[PDB]
This record gives sequence, structure tokens and C-alpha cells, in this order.
Amino acid sequence: GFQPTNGVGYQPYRVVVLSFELLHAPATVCGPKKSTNLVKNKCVNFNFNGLTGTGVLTESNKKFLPFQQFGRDIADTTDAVRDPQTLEILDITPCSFGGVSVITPGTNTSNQVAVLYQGVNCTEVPSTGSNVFQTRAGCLIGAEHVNNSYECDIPIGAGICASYQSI
Amino acid sequence: TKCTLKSFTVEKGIYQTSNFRVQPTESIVRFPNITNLCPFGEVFNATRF
Amino acid sequence: QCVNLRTRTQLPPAYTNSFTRGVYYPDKVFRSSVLHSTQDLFLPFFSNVTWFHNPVLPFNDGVYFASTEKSNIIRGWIFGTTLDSKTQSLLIVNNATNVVIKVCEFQFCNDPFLDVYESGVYSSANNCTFEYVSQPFLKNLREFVFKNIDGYFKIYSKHTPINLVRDLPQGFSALEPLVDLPIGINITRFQTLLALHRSAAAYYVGYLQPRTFLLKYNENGTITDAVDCALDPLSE
Ligand SMILES: *[C@@H]1O[C@H](CO)[C@@H](O[C@@H]2O[C@H](CO)[C@@H](O)[C@H](O)[C@H]2NC(C)=O)[C@H](O)[C@H]1NC(C)=O
Ligand SMILES: *[C@@H]1O[C@H](CO)[C@@H](O[C@@H]2O[C@H](CO)[C@@H](O)[C@H](O)[C@H]2NC(C)=O)[C@H](O)[C@H]1NC(C)=O
Ligand SMILES: *[C@@H]1O[C@H](CO)[C@@H](O[C@@H]2O[C@H](CO)[C@@H](O)[C@H](O)[C@H]2NC(C)=O)[C@H](O)[C@H]1NC(C)=O
Ligand SMILES: *[C@@H]1O[C@H](CO)[C@@H](O[C@@H]2O[C@H](CO)[C@@H](O)[C@H](O)[C@H]2NC(C)=O)[C@H](O)[C@H]1NC(C)=O
Ligand SMILES: *[C@@H]1O[C@H](CO)[C@@H](O[C@@H]2O[C@H](CO)[C@@H](O)[C@H](O)[C@H]2NC(C)=O)[C@H](O)[C@H]1NC(C)=O
Ligand SMILES: *[C@@H]1O[C@H](CO)[C@@H](O[C@@H]2O[C@H](CO)[C@@H](O)[C@H](O)[C@H]2NC(C)=O)[C@H](O)[C@H]1NC(C)=O
Ligand SMILES: *[C@@H]1O[C@H](CO)[C@@H](O)[C@H](O)[C@H]1NC(C)=O
Ligand SMILES: *[C@@H]1O[C@H](CO)[C@@H](O)[C@H](O)[C@H]1NC(C)=O
Ligand SMILES: *[C@@H]1O[C@H](CO)[C@@H](O)[C@H](O)[C@H]1NC(C)=O
Ligand SMILES: *[C@@H]1O[C@H](CO)[C@@H](O)[C@H](O)[C@H]1NC(C)=O
Repeated sequence: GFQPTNGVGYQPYRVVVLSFELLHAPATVCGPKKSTNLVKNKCVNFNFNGLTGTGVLTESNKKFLPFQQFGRDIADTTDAVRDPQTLEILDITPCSFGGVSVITPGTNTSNQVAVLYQGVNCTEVPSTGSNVFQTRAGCLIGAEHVNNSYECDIPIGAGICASYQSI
Repeated sequence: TKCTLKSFTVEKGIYQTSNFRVQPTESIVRFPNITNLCPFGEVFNATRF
Repeated sequence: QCVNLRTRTQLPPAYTNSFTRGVYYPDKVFRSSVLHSTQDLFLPFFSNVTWFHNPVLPFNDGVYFASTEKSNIIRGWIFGTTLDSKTQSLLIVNNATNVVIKVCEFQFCNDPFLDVYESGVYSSANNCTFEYVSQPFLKNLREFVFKNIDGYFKIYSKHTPINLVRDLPQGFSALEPLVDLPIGINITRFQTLLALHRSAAAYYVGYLQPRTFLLKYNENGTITDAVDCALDPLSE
């Protein structure tokens, strides 16, 4: 007996009941996904379409066939991905690492040292100290590069070494 | 150097002490475009039930 | 139009040689100029592929289907176990505008033919679950591979301009992945569909087995050659 004047109790109410079933068949309906934005040339971690991993992402010129979603190299390590939205090929490089070594003339003589980061580009060291030198063996902090040549006191590598005169 | 070598005096040379690695800055999440919505508006905004 | 056409056509099924056909990309990974060994279900090299020139055949674990077709008389495929309304059944057809895929409980005619006058094959259609419409798949060589595992139905395909007259060529060409269906079913047997005007079709069928293969990826991530790993001692 729905009438415009029937009070709150007699109001016509539309009711929809939603039931969820998750039978053994593969799921077909899911909620939103909320993808974030993109960064480059920075050591970050990612979960591209459920594929997780850390490293630095750069632009790459590899050409995928229109049906691959990512690529990997020999020894089964992922090297490239394709972003699901822009559909372009990005390259992955592991974040840099290495060992550190200390060059000292001996506590007997002095107590100032120099530091060498092995196989690391002289761009992400940190911290400042003195002038910083870049060598084929890594990056060196706390010594001055000269143009003379002598015998080798403390071998460093790639045909260069250091001595105490300062270091 | 003194701690790794376990002595209060250090002889002249070069010694390997520790390791260095860069830390991640932030996290990035990427996913395909949101499309093919589940039709609910037409049922819920239907004139006749 | 549930009519009968023939009773006893050409009975003896011929046999012929597979050679080196029936290779497909087993995943979506990109590889460049590298050799990769993988264990999966393939069609053995130089196998015995059955030539038909149209009964219900077993599905076993996978099927390789080939057709040296012109004017695309073949129309679709039917998959199921009981082939009636008491169980799930899968139907695929390809008409001039859009390939159509359905999953229902039909009552297929004993001699299901399409003809032109999307019915005439099933006498009923109810409790449909999955539907799909896409661009149609189709002196041409059409190769398809049908697999079913983990409630997923996988279809790979390839088209080739063939100039040979009788049988499969002595060439190599990989098969790209085409379609995946996330539908659970127990296909065990299947059947071919033809639409003949009211007034003899040649195709080839082979079966898959589990074994190991060696594949070569060129610079652009395309499979250019493969080696069966149990054919002869040189291959080992
Ligand atoms: C996902 O949606 C975005 C938003 O529209 C698409 O980005 C646009 O794509 C069109 C088509 O080429 C371009 O003309 C626009 O310049 C894009 N806008 C941007 C990048 O801000 C994107 O292509 C979609 N991706 C798909 C559908 O895979
Ligand atoms: C350390 O990183 C810098 C930055 O990428 C390198 O400098 C680049 O070198 C390449 C090739 O030599 C050039 O194409 C780029 O234009 C340079 N970029 C900049 C910003 O200078 C540098 O070569 C790296 N160190 C070493 C030893 O290779
Ligand atoms: C081919 O099969 C389709 C399968 O639906 C038939 O249906 C039409 O397909 C067109 C293609 O976009 C749609 O625009 C129509 O709406 C569909 N019809 C209906 C009733 O939904 C199509 O008619 C078939 N064509 C031929 C020539 O057989
Ligand atoms: C119509 O088909 C669906 C599936 O395609 C059938 O769903 C069944 O649902 C019950 C309970 O929800 C399950 O225990 C069965 O395993 C399902 N069957 C299958 C094949 O998945 C549904 O019963 C069918 N309805 C009719 C009237 O045939
Ligand atoms: C194919 O048929 C088999 C029956 O032989 C189904 O296997 C049953 O699956 C249900 C659900 O997990 C179990 O409760 C039963 O015990 C299984 N029976 C047997 C005999 O193993 C199977 O689910 C069917 N395939 C699909 C895709 O539904
Ligand atoms: C693999 O990819 C390369 C790179 O695109 C292809 O080389 C190009 O081929 C086209 C077609 O002949 C030429 O128009 C371009 O000039 C080629 N690029 C260069 C840089 O020479 C190559 O054809 C592809 N296929 C094979 C088998 O190598
Ligand atoms: C350094 O060594 C010399 C001998 O080599 C010694 O005479 C001197 O006392 C030492 N200086 C120190 C330990 O500070
Ligand atoms: C000499 O050393 C200085 C400082 O390390 C350097 O800038 C210069 O290139 C070297 N060579 C010459 C010829 O000056
Ligand atoms: C129904 O339409 C109204 C019109 O303003 C809108 O505000 C509301 O969000 C719609 N609801 C659904 C479920 O579509
Ligand atoms: C298939 O087997 C038959 C015998 O059953 C044989 O005559 C024929 O040559 C074989 N075909 C092959 C191996 O391609």
C-alpha cells in the first residue's frame, strides 16, 4: 500500500544482496589494483605485475616480440621488463656494491689513511675527506694524483700504487 | 683496521676490512590499466526491481 | 537442419611423416642468441601423423592439428567427454566476422553441420558459463596446438603460405601463443566441424608426449632451430 504519506515504516525500500563465490574454477572478478608512478636511474625495488626485485631501471633498446612480458639472460636472471601501461622495454641493473680497503703507511710512521672502494664508480660514494681519484680498480679517497713515477710500495692495482712522502 | 687485524699496531700495507652496498630509496608498483568494470551501476540505478 | 549426409565415406586413415613440425614457444620469456633446454609436451620428430581425407577422436594429453586448406571449409571444434547436456562442453566456431567461443551443455546433432540458410549442430543450449568473441582465426597451411592443464586451455597457432601440393613441408617454424582460457573442464575427446553446402576434407592429426628439447633463440628472440633429445645418439 505504498502512498506518499505512509511514515518511515511503510516506505518502499530497494534491497540488493551480493554473495561472493570462490569455486575451484579460476577467479574472474577482482578489485582494483592501484599502480603507482615510475622512476628511473635510482636504486629502488619493484613488483612489476607481481614480479618482484630490486635494482636500477634504465631505458633499453631491446625489441621484444609482441607477446613477451619480460626477459632474462643466461644463468636465469631477469634483465628486462615491459611496463604494463606504457608498453616500453626497461632494463634492470643490480645496485652497486663492493669491498673497501685501507691504505696505511704503518702506525709506526703516521696514522692517516686512504680508502679504496673496489669496482665502484666515483659517483655514489656516500664522505668527502680530500680530493677523490677514479682508477680502473675503483675509487680512491685521501691521496693526491701525481705525474711522476717510482717503484711500487703498496700495490693498488691496474698498474698504479701508492706511497707516503702525505699519501 | 685495528679491530679486524686484532692488534694495536698496524704494519704498512693494504687490508680488506668490510663491504659496501647501496640501499634502495623507495618502492615502485606498476600494473596494467584498470578497465572492464563489473556492471553494478545499471542494476543499482535500475528504475524497476 | 539436423540432417544426415553420408554413412560410410573413405574409411582407411592414412599415415605420414611429421618431420620437424610442431614447435611452440613454451613461455613468455625473451631470450637472445642462446641455447635453452626444456622439458615439456611436444610432438616427437619424424613421428607418425594420421591423415584424414570424420569420427570422434581421443584427446589424450594434447593435440596438434594441421590443415592444408583453401576457402576455409573447416569451421570450428567441439570438446567434451559425454558430448551432451549432462556434462560441460566447449564449442569454438569461426564465422566471417568474429570467432566465437562458448562453454555450455549442448545436445549436439549426431552429424553436426553448420551450413548456411549459428545453429544446426546443437539441438539445445542451456546453463552457459563462458562466452568469448574475437577476431576470426582464419593454398594455405594452418597449424594449431591445443593443450589443457591446470584448468587452463591453451591454444597456439600459425599460418603459412604453402606452395607444396600434397603433404607437410620440410621446413621449420615456431608457433606463437594465441589464446588462454581459465576454465576448468575434463576434455577427453573432440570432433571437427564443417559447413558444406547441400549438394572429403584433408587434414592431419598428431599427439603430444612429454620429453626434452633443445631450442635456439636468435638475436630477436625467435626460435630458429630445435633438437629432439631422444631421436638418435647424435642428438643425445
Ligand atoms: C592506459 O591508459 C592511459 C591513459 O589514457 C593511456 O595513456 C594514453 O594513451 C594514449 C593512446 O596512445 C596516448 O595518446 C596518450 O598520450 C596517453 N597518455 C599518457 C601516457 O599520459 C595508455 O596508453 C593506456 N595503456 C594501455 C591501454 O595499454
Ligand atoms: C660513472 O658514471 C658516469 C655517469 O654515467 C659516467 O659518465 C658517463 O660516461 C659515458 C661513457 O663514458 C658517457 O656516454 C656519459 O655521457 C657520461 N655521463 C656523465 C654524466 O658524465 C662515467 O663514465 C662512470 N665512470 C666510469 C669509470 O665509467
Ligand atoms: C558471426 O557470428 C556473430 C556471433 O555473435 C554473429 O553475431 C553478430 O556479430 C556482430 C559482430 O560485431 C554483432 O555486431 C552483432 O550484434 C551480433 N548479433 C547479435 C544478434 O548479437 C554474426 O551475426 C555472425 N555473422 C555472420 C555473417 O554469420
Ligand atoms: C551450470 O554449470 C555450472 C558450472 O559450469 C554448474 O556449477 C556447479 O556448481 C556446484 C555448486 O555450486 C558445484 O558443486 C559443481 O562442481 C559445479 N559444476 C561444474 C561443472 O563446475 C551448475 O551446476 C550447472 N547447472 C546446471 C543446471 O547444469
Ligand atoms: C574432472 O573429473 C574429476 C573426477 O574424476 C574431478 O575430480 C574431482 O575434483 C573434486 C574437486 O577437487 C574432488 O572433490 C573429487 O574428489 C575429484 N574426484 C576424483 C575422482 O579425483 C575434476 O574436478 C574434474 N575436472 C574439473 C576441471 O572439474
Ligand atoms: C632482427 O632484428 C634486426 C634489428 O631490427 C633486424 O635488422 C633490420 O632488418 C630490417 C629488415 O631487413 C632492415 O630494414 C633494417 O635495416 C635492419 N636493421 C639494421 C640495424 O641493420 C633483422 O632483420 C632481424 N632479423 C634477423 C634474422 O636478424
Ligand atoms: C718506530 O719504529 C722504530 C724502529 O723501526 C722505533 O725506533 C720507534 O720507536 C718506533 N716509533 C713508534 C713505535 O712510535
Ligand atoms: C700533471 O698533474 C696534474 C695534477 O694531477 C694534472 O692536472 C695534469 O694533467 C698532469 N699532466 C701535465 C702534463 O700537467
Ligand atoms: C546512480 O545515479 C546517481 C545520479 O547522480 C549517482 O549519483 C549514483 O552514484 C549512481 N549509482 C550507481 C550505483 O550507479
Ligand atoms: C606409420 O606406421 C605405418 C605402419 O603402421 C608405416 O607404414 C608408416 O610408414 C609410418 N609412417 C611414418 C613413420 O611416418
